[PDB]
Amino acid sequence: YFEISESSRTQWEKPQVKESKRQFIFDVVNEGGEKEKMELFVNFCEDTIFEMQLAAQI
Amino acid sequence: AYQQKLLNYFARNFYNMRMLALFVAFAINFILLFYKVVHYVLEESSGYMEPTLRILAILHTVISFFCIIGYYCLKVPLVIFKREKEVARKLEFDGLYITEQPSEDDIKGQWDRLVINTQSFPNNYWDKFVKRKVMDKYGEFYGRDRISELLGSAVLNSIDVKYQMWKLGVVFTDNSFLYLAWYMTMSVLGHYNNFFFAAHLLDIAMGFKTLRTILSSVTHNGKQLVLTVGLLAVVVYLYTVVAFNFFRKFYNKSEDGDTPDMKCDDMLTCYMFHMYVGVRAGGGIGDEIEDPAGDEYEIYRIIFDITFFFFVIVILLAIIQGLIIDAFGELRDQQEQVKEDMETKCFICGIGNDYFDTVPHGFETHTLQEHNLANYLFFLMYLINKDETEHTGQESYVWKMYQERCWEFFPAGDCFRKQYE
Amino acid sequence: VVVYLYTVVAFNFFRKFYNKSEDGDTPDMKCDDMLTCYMFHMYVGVRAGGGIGDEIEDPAGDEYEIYRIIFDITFFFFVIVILLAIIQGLIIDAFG
Ligand SMILES: Nc1ncnc2c1ncn2[C@@H]1O[C@H](COP(=O)(O)OP(=O)(O)OP(=O)(O)O)[C@@H](O)[C@H]1O
Ligand SMILES: Cn1c(=O)c2c(ncn2C)n(C)c1=O
Ligand SMILES: [Ca+2]
Ligand SMILES: [Zn+2]
Repeated sequence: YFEISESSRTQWEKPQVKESKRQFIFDVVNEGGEKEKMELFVNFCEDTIFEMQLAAQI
Repeated sequence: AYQQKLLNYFARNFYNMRMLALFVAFAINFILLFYKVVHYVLEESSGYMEPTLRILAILHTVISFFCIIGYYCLKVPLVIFKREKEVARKLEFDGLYITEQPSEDDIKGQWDRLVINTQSFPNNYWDKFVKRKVMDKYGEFYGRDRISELLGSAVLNSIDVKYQMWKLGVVFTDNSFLYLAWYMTMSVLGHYNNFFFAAHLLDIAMGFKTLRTILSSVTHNGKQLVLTVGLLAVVVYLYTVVAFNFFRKFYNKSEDGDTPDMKCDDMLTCYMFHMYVGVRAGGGIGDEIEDPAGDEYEIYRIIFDITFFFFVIVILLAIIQGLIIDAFGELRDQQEQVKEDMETKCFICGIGNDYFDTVPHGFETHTLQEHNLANYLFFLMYLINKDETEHTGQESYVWKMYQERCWEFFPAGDCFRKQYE
Repeated sequence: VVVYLYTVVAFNFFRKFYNKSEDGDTPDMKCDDMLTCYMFHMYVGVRAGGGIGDEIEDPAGDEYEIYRIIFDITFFFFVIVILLAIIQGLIIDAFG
């Protein structure tokens, strides 16, 4: 149990990054082994932080 | 600041904007149908249309330019990230520019040699110790001063110009920016002319999901398609060899000897006749050819007449059509299979569909209130802002696991209630 | 769309081939103005079966003849063989 923030809550609902979820969703439910799928998920999670930092500069 | 505030207006309003640049590109090509022949515009609805097509072709071109400004601010820092990350991971873990020295293959992997030298090489990577770690790691096998040689108004000659040339390099390799540059000049080259301006209907196809469905369907179904088109060129040619050696006097385009009669039996003008006429006929070859009346080749004429038909038109043309009817069939089946191989099983716990429908309405609760991949993203953000001293038992066992790149801690296939009750 | 993109090709680059005259007896009618190329194509060239090469003149010895057959074939199997069949392939399944 932890604490999702306030500003980090609205910025994931922003259509800026709501596109980048939809491109990542489309590329792992297709071909890709599950032994590296969570490997790919974290590599999505590292850059999705970086879109939050841009959308704060808005 | 107003220069910065208006630039931040563009990256904000980007997907709003290119949706409009399609709607203008209809309005030209709804108006560009009003020609008459020098080329000039008529009028039926409004008295003035020469003003509209003048102002819209200016209004289209700047909106084509407000995307490529907006895309350079918005998605370029993303693509400057994922490039810069994969260099600094591979230079730290295996050290390809220290040990592997990558070959002629993957030139863009060898393009990143003008950036390791520079100052701002971790520009946007949140990790400014990629230079100091590798000097700490590989100073025992290699010289540290070799490594430091390998690594390292008033502002116009006080900025890292060698970084920007690498920064310009990683931009032009990106496909989505390249498409916007081409979509810009085809607005500008459609300002000289106006009929080499209707190549802005390509935006109908090149969306995003409908782009990667086609590139998947081509690699899955192209090699069969070409080699069945390539089969059609052979069996037509083998019929051309038959007719030119053995049947050549039947081809005429004359009004019974009035014109000095034209032939189609030389070497190629039999073949280019067959694949242009005899394919599209529907009656095979027996529609643009004379009749076998009482000739001594008449029995061999009908055999050539029938077995041209049902070997090329009934069979070989239909299984060409039978592929593309199925090759567009995957252009709807693939985008639907994503939307339904996502709702069967969960992403990370990987459990499935029935196991949280046994309780009343549980699969949304098991997903959106227990596993909910966004919550995992909010967790990894939570360890970043929280101080290192303050981590609890879980939040430091995870954080040391995430540093050492392991990922055993994900609930692989045994989520919470499947062991409890 | 792909009919219209062929109309743009024929009207800018191939426009003198359209005739409905009895070899100059009638004061020959054209189909290359702005729209009467396009409304000709979608009314005739779709329903032909021979593509466009049935209600058009013949490429005899012209210097556009090699580019004539390319426009003759790739009108056919991009509109009639493929694009018309997958229209029919939907409704055959939509009644299915
Ligand atoms: N581990 C998971 N985390 C989140 N969603 C999941 C997971 N596994 C499956 N899903 C499914 O993904 C769906 C995503 O929600 P939904 O697609 O309805 O809205 P959306 O994501 O805003 O739409 P879009 O996918 O177009 O962005 C959910 O309905 C959920 O059933
Ligand atoms: C500083 N820092 C990190 O150190 C980090 C991170 N993501 C993972 N790590 C490890 N992010 C987003 C970050 O900003
Ligand atoms: Ca503590
Ligand atoms: Zn789950």
